[PDB]
This record gives sequence, C-alpha cells and structure tokens, in this order.
Amino acid sequence: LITAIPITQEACYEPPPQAVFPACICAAVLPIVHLMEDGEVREDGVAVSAVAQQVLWNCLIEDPSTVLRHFLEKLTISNRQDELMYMLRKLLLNIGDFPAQTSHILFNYLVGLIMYFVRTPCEWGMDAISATLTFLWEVVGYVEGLFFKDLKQTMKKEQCEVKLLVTASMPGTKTLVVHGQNECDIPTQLPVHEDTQFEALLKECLEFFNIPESQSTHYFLMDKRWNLIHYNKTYVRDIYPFRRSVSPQLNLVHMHPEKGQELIQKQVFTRKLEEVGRVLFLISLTQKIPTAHKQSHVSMLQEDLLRLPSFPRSAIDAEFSLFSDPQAGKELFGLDTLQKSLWIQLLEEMFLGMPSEFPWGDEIMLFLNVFNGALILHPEDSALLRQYAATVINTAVHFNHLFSLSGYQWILPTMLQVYSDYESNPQLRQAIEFACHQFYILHRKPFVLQLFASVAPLLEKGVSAQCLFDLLQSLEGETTDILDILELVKAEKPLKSLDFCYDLTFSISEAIKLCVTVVAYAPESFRSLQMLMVLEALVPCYLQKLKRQTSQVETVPAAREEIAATAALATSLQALLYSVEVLTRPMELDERIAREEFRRPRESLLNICTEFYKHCGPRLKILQNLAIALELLDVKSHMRLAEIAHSLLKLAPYDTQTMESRGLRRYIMEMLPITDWTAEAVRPALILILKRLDRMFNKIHKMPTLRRQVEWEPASNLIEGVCLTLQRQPI
Amino acid sequence: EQLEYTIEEEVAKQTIRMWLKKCLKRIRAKQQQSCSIIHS
Amino acid sequence: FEKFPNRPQMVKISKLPSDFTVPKIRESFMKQFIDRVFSIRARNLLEKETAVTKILRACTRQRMLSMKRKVQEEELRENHPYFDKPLFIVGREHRFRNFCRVVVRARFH
Repeated sequence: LITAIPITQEACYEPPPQAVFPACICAAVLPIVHLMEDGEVREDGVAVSAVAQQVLWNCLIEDPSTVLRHFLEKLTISNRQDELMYMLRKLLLNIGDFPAQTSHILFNYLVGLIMYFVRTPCEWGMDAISATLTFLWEVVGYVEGLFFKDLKQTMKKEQCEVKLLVTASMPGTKTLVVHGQNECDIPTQLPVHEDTQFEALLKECLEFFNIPESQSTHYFLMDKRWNLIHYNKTYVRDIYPFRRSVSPQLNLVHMHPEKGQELIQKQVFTRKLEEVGRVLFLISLTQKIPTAHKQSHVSMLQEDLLRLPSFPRSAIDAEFSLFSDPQAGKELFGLDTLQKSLWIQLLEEMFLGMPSEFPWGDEIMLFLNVFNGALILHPEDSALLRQYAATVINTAVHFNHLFSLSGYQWILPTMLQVYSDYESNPQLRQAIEFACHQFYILHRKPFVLQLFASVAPLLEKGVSAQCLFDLLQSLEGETTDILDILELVKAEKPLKSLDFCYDLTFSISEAIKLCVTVVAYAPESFRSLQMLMVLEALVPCYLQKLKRQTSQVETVPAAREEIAATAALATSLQALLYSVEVLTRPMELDERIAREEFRRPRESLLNICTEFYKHCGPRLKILQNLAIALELLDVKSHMRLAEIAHSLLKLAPYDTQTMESRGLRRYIMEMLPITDWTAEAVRPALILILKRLDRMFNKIHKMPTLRRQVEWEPASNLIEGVCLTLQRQPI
Repeated sequence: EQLEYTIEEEVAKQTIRMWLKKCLKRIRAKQQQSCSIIHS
Repeated sequence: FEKFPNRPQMVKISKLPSDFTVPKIRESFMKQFIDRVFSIRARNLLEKETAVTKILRACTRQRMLSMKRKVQEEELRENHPYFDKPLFIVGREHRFRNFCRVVVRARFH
C-alpha cells in the first residue's frame, strides 16, 4: 500500500528540528472530524468532506502523535472519556481505515492510559478503564506485529496484566485489613482463602465489632482509596488479584440500604461491561493473525485457558441476587446475555483453530460445560439459542474422531433437560429438534446410542418417556430451519454424512432393534441396564402411536403396516430374550449394591415383555377381524421368561424388596393367564414356576424363624395370581 | 543477561529498601502520636 | 497398508435368530461405549441458580480429579483387519501374546 505512508517524508535523505504546534491548534481536529460528514459542495466541485478526509489522512500518516496528543493528555485531567471515545469511533467509521503507525500509536497510548489509571488510584479510574476497554477491541483490529507471546511477556513484566487479558493467572492477597466506622479504632486483619465470599468477611467484621442485628443491613464494606462499594458474592481473590506485601485496606461504612444497593448495581454494571470489553478485545486479537501462526496461537490460548485456576466459574457464574432488583435487574440481564454469547463465540473460534485429531481427555468438559452454563441461564432467547446450536454443530463437524466415539455425553444432558422443561415454548422445541436432526445427519447411529445413554439416567425433575418419544418422532421426519440455524455453521451446505461408510431416515422400530443388540453384546453390564430402561420407557409409546395411526385412517394398508411393525417388534424381543440367557443364573452397603444390581435387569425384562404381550394379544383378534394368528413369542422365549422368573423367586423370600417386586408380580398375575397353556411344549415353564412356589412355601413352613419377618401380602397377591391362572384355563 | 538485569534492579531497590527503613522509622512517630491524641 | 482397500471390522453377534438383521455399527465405538404444559417453576431464578451451582460443582470436581504419526497408526489399525497382529494368527489380544511380551520385556549405585 503505497498510499499509506508519508511519501515526501521518506524519500528525503537522512544526514535537531523542533516542532511548535501548541495544544490549542490540536483542538481544531475535532471540528474536522465532524466536518468529515459535511456533504456541501462548492461551486467548483470540491466537497468539504473530501478535503477534510484528505487533510486528516495526511496528518495521521505523517505524525500520529502530534495530532493525537491534545486528546490523550487532556483525558487524564478530566472525566470526559465518553466524548473522546465517541470522537475516536467517529474517526474510525469515517476514515474507514487506520495505517499501521497510527493504530500502533493509538493502541500504545490507550494501554498506557489503562496502566496509569490502575497505577494511580483516582475517583473516576474504573469508569475510565471500562470506557477505554469498550473501544480497545476496535483499535486492535488494525495491528500487524501483535503476537500473543510478546504481548503476554511485556504486559506481565508490567505486572498489571489482569485488566486486559482474560487468560491471566494471579494469586490473590492472603490477608485483608479493614477499619471500622469510627476513626483510629483498632483495625482488623483477616485471612483470605481462594473461595471466600464477601458475605463471610462482612459477617465476621459485623460480629467482631459488636453491632446489633437490627442495623446489620445498614453496614457495608467499601474501598475508600479506589471508591469502590463491594458486592457480597464476589470473591476476594478476583477483586484483589495482586499478591503484594501490602494488603488492601477496606472500611466498614454506614449508609442507607437503598443508596448502597444502587451504588453496588452501578459498580457491578461497570465491571461487567469491562469484562465484556476484555472478551471483545481477545476476540479481535485472535481474529487477525497469519493463518500459519493461527494454530500455534490457538494452542497457546487453550493451554493458558486450561491452566487458569477458576475459569469455568469465571465464565459461567452470574450475580443472580441482583437480577431480581426491579430498578436495575433488566439492564444487568441484558448485558449478561451478551457476555454469555461472546463467551460462546470465543470458545467456538478457539475450537476451530485447533487440529481435528487433538487428543482430548475429560478436561474437554471444562470447555463444553461453558456452553451449557449459558443455555441454562436463559434458553428462551433466540439470539443465544441459535448461536449455541450453530457452535455445537461446528464443534461436532470439526471433531470427527472425538464426537464419533464418546463426544455427545457432555452436551445432550442439558439439552434434553431444557427440551423437557420448556414444552410450552414451541420455538425452543422446534430449534432443539432441528439441532438433534442435524446431529443425527452428522453421526447416524452412534449419535442415537449416545443420546440413549445420556437420557437413561434422567428417565422418570427428569425427562419423561413422552418427551423422548416426541423427540424421536420429530427425528423421524424433516424439520424446517425456522431460525436459520444453518447460517452460522461453517461447512458445505449439503451436510452429507461425516463417515463415508454410511441415505436413510431414522425410524423408531429401527432404533428398538438397535437397542436390543446392546443388551445382547454385554447383558451383564450397567449400559445394558440403561438400554433396558430405555426400552421399557419407549415401547408402550410406540404401541400407542401404532394404535393412534390405526385410529386416524381405516384403510387396509395401515393395517398392513401395523402387522409388519408388530412382527418386527416380536422378532426383536425374541432375539433379545434368546441373547439374554446369561441373566438366567441365580444369585452392608456392598450387599445393598449387589441386591439392586441383581434386581434391575430382570424386572425390566419382565415389565417390557408382559406389557408388550398384554397390549398386543387382545389387539390381534380385533385387528384380524377388521382385516392366521402368528405366535408372538416362541416356546423357547416363554421358557426363557419362566426361568428368569424362577431365578427371581429363588432370591424372593430372602429379601422383602424382591418379594414386593412390581415386575415379578405383574409377570406372575398378568402374563401367565393370557398365554395359551394348551400346548404341552409350553407347560414345563408353568411346571417350573409351580415347583419353585411349592419349594418356597415348604421352606417358609419348615422354620418359623423366616416366618417371623416374611411379608404375606405379596404372597397373597401371588396366590391370587395362581388361582386366577387356574380359573382362566381349567386344563 | 536477564538474570543480571534483574539483579541490578533488585539491588537498586534494595538500597531503596534501606532508605525506606530509615524514612519509615522517622515517620512512624506522627501517626501514633495522633493516635494517642485521639485516645486522649 | 495404505495401498490395500479399507474394510473395517463390524459388530457381529452369532447367537441370534436368522431373521434379525444386525445393525451396521463400528466395533471400536461399541467397545469404547461399553467400557465406561406448565413450566413456571423452571424459569424461576432460584432453580436456575441451583442448576448453575451444580454445574460449577461438577467443574470443580473435574478440576480436583485432574502427534500425526500416532493418529495415523491408530487410523491404520482401525482401517485394516490384520494390523499389528503378527503372522496373522497370533492374536493381538491373546493371552500368549501378553505372556511373551511380559517375559521378553522383563527388566530390572
């Protein structure tokens, strides 16, 4: 760019000259800045704006400091930050560019101003720092040789580096010194750990100074030197990161509670604005670096971020107590939503910089959880919901290796919780359904398996089976991009499957067939327990959906799909029963754990099979009449269920909870009566159940010791089921 | 080079530390005298 | 190995009825997977704060608990059926292989 230098000031040979430009002429710059927007044209065609722009561009390229001196020095003596920052923003938005030297001088002057203000306490110090940081992120927009290592090293050497970057680690003050309301009174020195609220310090100071409880609300701690009124729930180490020999000096001041609350609101608002400014500054810094060095910069940023002691808390925690305040809560909430959005943007930008095969451990959560922290805070905001969905999709597409194996166990829990918790809001449900459909396109079956694993612990303050069924139903079809979530994703618009190995549409039945296999793979495992729970929660909803489909349309083809689906489900359950043969085997806190683990899978299997048969069996006759009954369950499957029930009875008398098992009682008194025992092949299953019942009652009768603590109402229901079976079929 | 630079600055400010020792010992009278006056 | 065509191992369970169509899914993923209308109450600030505190406590617990060549090696291992398995018959996860490794690598002012 030849036009970006003072041509005539560089060609001259270099073999002193003093410049006399008093400060009262530099004031003329502001009128020219205003004139840049004056469109009036002279009779000879010269426009005021063009001449002003040319003159100021030449001045800036020739000597930036001389023109931008009367403003930088003046701001120190007066609290006119707003006007000067407004003028600088107008300059930026009217010239449309800053040559390297001009932006360099401006950035150095602004950083030095921040350093001075933090250095020398003044009445309007923090406000000035906030105002300067609110604009620094634009000055950094045009700088060439700014690298993370040099900036970090130099600013740390200055040692007042915690006010510019967010990836700054500084051990805080160990002790704090505070004076009382009066003068010359015995002060107090108190310890400071790394997780101390100001509430505890206020309580200790209040009690130590013999103050009545009635006027407790009238006393607040504040820093006279910096003129700061402190919030109750802000960490000591965050406000005083400097670990110097001198501890910060506080004062316990008395004043009206309303004024104290107002001042606290103002100061927390300014501090939050400062934090937003710092985040924006880092965004701008990391959005202009040669692509070659971008990977190294992002790796360094990730390392420093990981090594920071309290980052997830810093980025997730919010001052909830102040939101309820009617006067100022709205503004704080509106500024916090922006802060959370910028944090999400920062993490997504950092993620894309790193390679696609980075070796991740569990610490990945520390980053991903941040997104969750935002989503919980306010998921009804469209601007945050669409941004979060887009960033998560970007992370999923950019991390093929991780997200294809175990990567959705961190995101899906909170998404499902919110999905279930905001049924009334159609927009949120539609957006989450679109996101889930996109994930299914991205990862196919593994995504579904990880979804089932993530939702199993929350199946019923939990996700109901109906919500999961609705989500799967939505996955069964196509969803429109109502918020245009795909606008922000960075990938080819076709969004073809990530793996070459996998054009099919998710179907519930298929999912069920997919689920049973897991149980077959490792029947004696916790994951098998989770899959069994998912099947128990899901299958009845599928049956109800089939019934509703039949109700909607009476044409025969609907019936044909119903028989086809019923046959497929019957085959799947038969395969599950055949492949779960391992569970047939029989048999203080550890004892309880063994008790429960033994219990859960067999009860789940009994519940699923009995519910399936009870719902279907009667339906078959009516549907066939509406339309050769096919055996839903083979004799071998019946034997498998009977043996499983026998194993449950084996332990039933010893433990009361097993005796009270809902699944066992349901199987005995609601599944035996319906199966047709006329075939000699199926009879041995019933003979086995009768043999165990007889042996159990003989054991009970043998010694009264067991009779003392045995519960008989379950046995009464058991005998009721037995005689009901006898009544249903006299054979 | 960094080590020697740090040592130079450290020794300079250590001489300043001795200067402070003297000056603070001199100034440690007025504030406590005012404390006694306030108590009295 | 790169010249030969890709053919990843897939999940297969023999002891199922012939009518069951086993779903198509990678074996390594399965192995690592198994190795490990009123909403007014929810939008109240107190429950939201409780949830955020739970997330913060989980992050604190995680804190307390706490290249291309290797990636290519693992990619090749997953890619081809016979990789790292000497003589095609020894078995990469066989007890005899472990015994040989321990005996050979046994090592001891």
